[PDB]
Amino acid sequence: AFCNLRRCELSCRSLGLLGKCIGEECECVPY
Repeated sequence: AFCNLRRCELSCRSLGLLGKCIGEECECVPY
């Protein structure tokens, strides 16, 4: 299902990192 990138940036911000939509599922990434 089409992934929200804007939400995943601010959700991964809690960990300290950026969220990417990979295969339309979110991943907080080390970059």
